[PDB]
Amino acid sequence: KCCKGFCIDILKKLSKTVKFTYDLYLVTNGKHGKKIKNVWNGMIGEVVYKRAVMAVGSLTINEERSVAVDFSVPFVETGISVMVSRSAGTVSPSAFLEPFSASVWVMMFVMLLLVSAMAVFIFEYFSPVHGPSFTIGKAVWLLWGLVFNNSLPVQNPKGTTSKIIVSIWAFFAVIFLASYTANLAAFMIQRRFVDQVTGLSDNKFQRPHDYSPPFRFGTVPQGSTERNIRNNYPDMHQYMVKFHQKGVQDALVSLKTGKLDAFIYDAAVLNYMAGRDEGCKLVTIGSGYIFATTGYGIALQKGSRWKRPIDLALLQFVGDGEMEELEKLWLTGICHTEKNEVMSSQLDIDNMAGVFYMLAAAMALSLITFVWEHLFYK
Amino acid sequence: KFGTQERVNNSNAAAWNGMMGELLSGQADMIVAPLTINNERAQYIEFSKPFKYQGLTILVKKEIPRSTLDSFMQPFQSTLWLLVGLSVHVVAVMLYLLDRFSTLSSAMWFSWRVLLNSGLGEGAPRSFSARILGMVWALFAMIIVASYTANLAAFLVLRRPEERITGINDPRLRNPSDKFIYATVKQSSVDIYFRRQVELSTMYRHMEKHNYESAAEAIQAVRDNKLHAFIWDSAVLEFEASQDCDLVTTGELFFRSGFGIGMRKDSPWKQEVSLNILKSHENGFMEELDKTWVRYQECDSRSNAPATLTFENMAGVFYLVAGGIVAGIFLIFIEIAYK
Amino acid sequence: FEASQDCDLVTTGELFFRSGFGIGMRKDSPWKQEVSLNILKSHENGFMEELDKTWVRYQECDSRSNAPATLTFENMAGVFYLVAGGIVAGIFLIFIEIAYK
Amino acid sequence: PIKKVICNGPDETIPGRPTVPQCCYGFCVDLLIKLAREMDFTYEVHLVADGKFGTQERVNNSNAAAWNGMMGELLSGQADMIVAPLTINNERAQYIEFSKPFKYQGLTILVKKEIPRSTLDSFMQPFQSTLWLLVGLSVHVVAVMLYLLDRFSLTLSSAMWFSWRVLLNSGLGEGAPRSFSARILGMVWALFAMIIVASYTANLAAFLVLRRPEERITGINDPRLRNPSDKFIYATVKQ
Amino acid sequence: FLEPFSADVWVMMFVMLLIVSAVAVFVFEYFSPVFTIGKAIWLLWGLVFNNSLPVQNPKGTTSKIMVSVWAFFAVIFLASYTANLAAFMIQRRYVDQVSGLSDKKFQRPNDFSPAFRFGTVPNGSTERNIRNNYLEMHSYMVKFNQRSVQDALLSLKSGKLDAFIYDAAVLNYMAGRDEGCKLVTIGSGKVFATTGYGIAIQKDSGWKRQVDLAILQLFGDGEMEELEALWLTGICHNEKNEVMSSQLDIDNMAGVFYMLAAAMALSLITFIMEHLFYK
Ligand SMILES: *[C@@H]1O[C@H](CO)[C@@H](O[C@@H]2O[C@H](CO)[C@@H](O)[C@H](O)[C@H]2NC(C)=O)[C@H](O)[C@H]1NC(C)=O
Ligand SMILES: C[C@]12N[C@H](Cc3ccccc31)c1ccccc12
Ligand SMILES: N[C@@H](CCC(=O)O)C(=O)O
Repeated sequence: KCCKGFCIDILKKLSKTVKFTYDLYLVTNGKHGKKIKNVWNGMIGEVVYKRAVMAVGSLTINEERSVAVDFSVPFVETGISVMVSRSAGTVSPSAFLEPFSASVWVMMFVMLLLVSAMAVFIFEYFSPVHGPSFTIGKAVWLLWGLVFNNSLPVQNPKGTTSKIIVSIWAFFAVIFLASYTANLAAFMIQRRFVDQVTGLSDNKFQRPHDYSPPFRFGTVPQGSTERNIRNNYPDMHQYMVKFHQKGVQDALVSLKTGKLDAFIYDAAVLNYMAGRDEGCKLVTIGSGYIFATTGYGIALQKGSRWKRPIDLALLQFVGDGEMEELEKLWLTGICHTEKNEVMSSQLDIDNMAGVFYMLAAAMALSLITFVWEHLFYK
Repeated sequence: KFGTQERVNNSNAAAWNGMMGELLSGQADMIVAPLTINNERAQYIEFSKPFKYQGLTILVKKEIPRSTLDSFMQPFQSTLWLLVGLSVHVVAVMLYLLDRFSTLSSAMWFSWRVLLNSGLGEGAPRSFSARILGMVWALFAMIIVASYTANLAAFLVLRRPEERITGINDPRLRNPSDKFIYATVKQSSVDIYFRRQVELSTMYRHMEKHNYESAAEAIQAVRDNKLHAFIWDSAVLEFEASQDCDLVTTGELFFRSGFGIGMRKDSPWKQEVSLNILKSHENGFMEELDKTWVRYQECDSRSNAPATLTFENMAGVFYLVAGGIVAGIFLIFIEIAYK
Repeated sequence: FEASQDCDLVTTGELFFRSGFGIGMRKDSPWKQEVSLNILKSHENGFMEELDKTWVRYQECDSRSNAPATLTFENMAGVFYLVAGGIVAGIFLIFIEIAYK
Repeated sequence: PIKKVICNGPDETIPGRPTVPQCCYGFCVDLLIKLAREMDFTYEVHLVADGKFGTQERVNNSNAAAWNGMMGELLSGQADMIVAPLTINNERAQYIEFSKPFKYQGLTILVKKEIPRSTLDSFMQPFQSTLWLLVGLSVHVVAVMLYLLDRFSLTLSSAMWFSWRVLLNSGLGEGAPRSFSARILGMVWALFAMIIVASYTANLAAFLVLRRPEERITGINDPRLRNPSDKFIYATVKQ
Repeated sequence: FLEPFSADVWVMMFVMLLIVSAVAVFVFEYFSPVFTIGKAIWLLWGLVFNNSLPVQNPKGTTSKIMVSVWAFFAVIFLASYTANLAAFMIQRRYVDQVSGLSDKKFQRPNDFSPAFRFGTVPNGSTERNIRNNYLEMHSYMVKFNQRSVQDALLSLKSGKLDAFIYDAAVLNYMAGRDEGCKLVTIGSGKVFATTGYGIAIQKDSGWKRQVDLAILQLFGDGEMEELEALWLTGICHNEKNEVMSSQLDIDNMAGVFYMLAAAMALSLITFIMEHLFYK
C-alpha cells in the first residue's frame, strides 16, 4: 500500500537529515491511543511494547502522553473546532440609514421648518388679502410625499413661489434618493453572509436542553478531546456519545444532509476539510480559533531522546520555505474565505419584520391620535 | 501521434517513430507540422528557430447559470411582500376608525396606488392624523421597492465562480480523484513532463488512464462532458476556446516552447530555414499569418446582459390583463345589477 | 494587537515564517518536565484562553458606521445651505414682478 | 485585580539611572504566577540587560557566543528561567530547553493606515454638475421649439415646469401641451425627458462604484521585498 | 436595457393601452353616455418610466387597475434597468485607446492634428529593425529618442511624451515593478517581432547541441519559473482593471440627445405637412 502526504514528505526529509533508515507499518488495535483500565491502546501501545520506537501521524499532544513519552517539534497548529454552515443577515435595514440620522434626520425636521417659511411666502401670494389654507398642511404631507419617491396624489399648490421652492426641494429629494440607494447599494455589501455561531462558551453548546429547536454537537470516539469535554462538561460528552459517528465522511454527509447540526474536531483537519469541500458549505468558528491549543507531536521511547537531536533538524525545517511548500503541496485549500458575500432570493423576512415593527409602531401612533379625537377636548 | 521514444515490445528500446521516426527512417526528409520543441527529441534531430511560443493551459469550461425567476423571487419567497400589500388595504379600516368621531373600492385602489404611485385624485382622509399613516405606508412601500432594487442588484452581484482554473498550483488538480477525470493525448509531450517529474507520478498515471489518440476526441470529451478537464498546449487549445466558448482555458501557461521544423540531422537547409522564418518574423509575415487565422475567432468576455428572460412575468401580467377585462364585464354588470 | 489598539496602523495580510513561544531554561533544569506539563494543562484547561482573551480582547478595530451619510453627508450640509438662500431673493423680486403685472 | 510584581529595571530613558525597581504585569506575568504556584517555587524578576531577546554574534574581536541580550544572561546563570514572548527556534534550542509552546504566531508587516474618500457634493462635480448645466439649458430650448409652431398657429414658465416635471420628478403638472402636434412633440420630448432621467438613474447607479481597490503588500511577491526601495524604508528590531 | 428595448416591451405596452383603449371607450362610454387620444400614449409613457407625467388618468375601473399592476412590474424592470447600467458601472476596460501600429496612426503622426509622440533607445536591435522595415517611423522618432531607460521612463512618466517603445520583457517587468499602475502593457502585451534572449557562440565550431540540451533541461527541472517569480515578478497583477464614477462624457447618450432633436424636427415638419394637408 502506498503512502502520501506532507508527513510522508517530512519523513523523506528525515531520511536525509537524521540519516536513518525506517520501517513503516499501520496500527491495528485502536488508532490514536485509547486508555481503558490497566492498559493503553493504539500506536502508543506499540511504543510502550517496544514494537514501535516512534509513532507518527495526526496525533494530538496531551500531558498523559507527556509523562509516558515525548515530542519536541510542535510543527502544526491544531485545536478542537466546529464547522457550521450558517449565514449573516442585515439588521434594521442599515438602521434606516442611521448615519443620515445624526445629521440627516434632524435636517428632515429642519426641512419641515424650511417648508413653513416657504408657505409663509406662499400664503401672501395665494391671498393678496376653496380653502386652500389646507395646502400648507397638505403641502407638508404633500411635500413629504414628493420627498419619498413621489406617490402622493396630494393637492395642487398654486402659489408661484412654491413651484420654485418645491423644485429646490424636489432636487434635494431626488439626490436624497440617490444617496438612499447608494446607502442601499452599500448595504448589498453589508449583506455579509458569514457563519453565525459562537465559540466554546456559546449557550447553544453549554446549555443545549433549553432551546426548543433540536440541535446536537458531536465528536469522534476515543479522541483526546472526549477527555477535555469530560473535563469541561461531562453531560456534553455524554450527549456527543449518544450521537456518535466514526468516519470523516459520516460527519461530512451528516452535515451536508443536516443529520448533524455542526461538527467539532481538530481544526487543522477541519480546515483541511474546508480545504477540500465540494460546494463550500462548511466553515470554521468565527475566525477559526479552535480554543484548544496544540500541535502535532511525535512519540519517542521515554528513555529514547533522538528527539533532542531530532529537534535541531526540525526547526530550520520550520524556517525553511518547504513547510510552506508542503503546505502548498498538500494543505492548499480551495475557496479561500474572502469575507464571503452572497445574494438572497428569499430576501430578508426578519429584517422585513423589523421594518414592519416600525410600521406597527406607526399604527399604534395613529390609534393614539384616534384616541385624541375620541376624547377630544370639549 | 507525432510519436515518442518508447520501449519496443520485448526489445524495450526504440525510436520515437510516428512523424519523427519516419523522419529518422527517412520516410519524410523534413517535418512540417505544429511540433513543440524539446531536448529529449532535440539530441536526435536538428530543429529550426521556434516559430511560435505556445504554453500549456487546460481547455475546459461549462455553462454558468443566471436565474430567470430570481429577481422578483426575492419578494415571492419572502412572503411578507404579498401579505403586507393586503395590510396596506387593511390600513383603510384604520382610516375609517380615524373618520369616526372626527369608498372601500377607492381605498383599496388608493392602497394599490401607493405601491404603484397611482395619484388617483381624492387624497388623504379628512383627519390629518389618519393621513400620517399614508405617509408611513408609502414610506415603507418606497423603501421596500428601493430595498428590492438593492437586492435585485444583490442578484447582479453574481461573482460566484468555479475558480478551479489554476491546475499547476490548484489544490483540486494535484490530488486527483474520480471527480477529476483528467487526460491528455496518448503520447503527448506533456507526458514527458509527467514522466520526468516524479513529483507528478501520481498525476502521470491519473492522466494516462484517460488519454486519447487525438485532439478531436479529447476536446469532445469535455464538450460531451465525459471528462471534466482536458490538458494540452495553448496554441491548439485557445483557438478552440474561441471556437466554442462553452469551454474555457484556465490558469497560466506552463512549460513554454518554441515551434521549429523537425528534420533529419545535418540538413544543410535548416539553418537557411531558420533564417527564413526569422525573416518571416522580421517582416511581420509570421505575424501576419497568425492574426490572419486566429483573429477570425472571437468570443465574449465577462460582460452581463439581461437577455429577455425575466420579462415573462410581465407576459403573465398581460395575460392577467385579459383576465381582468373579462372580469370587467361582471364589474359593469354590478352597475347594471343595481339597475 | 497594536493594530487593534491604534486604528492608524494596519497589518499586511500575508503571514510568513510561522513560529511559536515557549518558557526557556538551561538543559539540565529540574523544572523542565514540570514546566511543560503545566503549559499543556493550561491550554487544555482553558487557562491560556482566559489570559489571551482577558488581555487581547480589550481592543478591536472595526469598519462600523458604513458609508451612507457621515462624511459624505457633510457637503449635503452645503446642499441644505443652498436651499434656504434661494427663496429670499424671490420675495422682493416676485413682489416687483407682481407690481409690474 | 491586576496582579503585578516588582521587577528590577535597567537604564531609563533619561541619562544613567541603570539601577531601578519597577512594576511588571501582563500575559507572561500571569503565566509566571501560575507556574510558580503550580510547581511551588519562589522567584525574583528582572528585566534583561541590554534590552534584547538574544542572538549570537560571530566576530566582534574574538569569536562570540549567543550571549546577546536576554538569552546570554541566562547562559551566565544569572537568570534561571526566561519568561517572555521568546520564540522557539532551532538556533536557540541547540543551547537551551524550551517548554511546549504557549503561543503559536507568525511574522507579519505593520504599516500606516490607508487614505480616505471624498463627499457626495465633491462626487457630483465629476459627472452631475456639467450635465445638469448643459441639459437644464437644453430643456428650455425644447420648450421653446414646441411653442414656435404653437405661437405661429407665463406660457414659457408653464413649459419649463412641464419639462422640469421630469427632472426633479416632482411632476407638478401645472400645465399641459396646447396642441396635438406638441403632444407628438410631447410624445417626442416627453420620451426623451424620461430617457434623460433614466440616465440620471444611471448616474444614481454610478454613486455605488466609489469602492476602492486600495492595496496590500506580499511577503515575497511584492516589489518592496524585491528591493528595499530607497524611498520606501522598512525594518525590524535589532538583535 | 437594450435587449428589452429592442422588441417585446414596446409592443406589449401598446397592447395594454389598446386593450384599455377598447375597454375604456366601451367601458367609459359604458360609464358615461356622453376616449383614447395621445393622453393614452402618455399613460403608456407615465406608467412605464418612473412617472413624471402630468397629462391624464383614464376614468374606468378595469384597465386602470390592470395598468397599475403593469406599472408595478414595469418598475421592477426599471429598477433592473438601473441595475443593468450598474453592471456597466461595476467594471470597465479603461484601456480603450490602443495603438496597434499596424493601424498606421503611428505610421503617421501628421494624420492626427495634434502631434503624437513615441520614441525608443537608439543603437538598439529595435531601432535597426525599424530602419530596415519602416523608414518614416525611424526618421520621425529620432527626435523622440531617449538617453536611457530610466530617462526614457522620465519622458513617459512626467509627461511630455505619450507612448514608449522598448523590449517586451523589460517593459513587462517595468509594468509590474512600477510606482504607478497607470502604465500598462499594450493590449495583452502580445508582441510583434516575437523573439527571445540570444546567446552567442563563434561559428559552426562550438558547443553546439550539448549546450542547447542544458537549456531545455532547465525547463524540465522547472527552475525558470522560480527564477521568474523572484527576478521577473511584477507589481499590480494584471487583472481586468476597472474604473468607477468616471467623468460622464457620454457619447451614446449624446447620440440619444441627437435622436431627440431629429425626432423633434420630424414632428415639426409633420405639423407643416399636416397644415398643408389643408391646402
Ligand atoms: C550610439 O552610441 C554611439 C557611441 O556612443 C554614438 O556614436 C557617437 O555619436 C556621437 C554624436 O554626437 C559622436 O560625437 C561620436 O563620435 C560617436 N562615437 C562615440 C561617441 O563613440 C551614436 O551616435 C549613437 N547612436 C546614434 C544616436 O546615432
Ligand atoms: C426615481 C427612483 N424611484 C424608484 C426608487 C429610487 C430610489 C432612489 C433614487 C431614485 C429612485 C426607482 C426605481 C428605478 C429607477 C429610478 C427610481
Ligand atoms: N487529535 C487526536 C485526538 C482527537 C481529539 O482531540 O478529540 C487524534 O487524532 O486522535
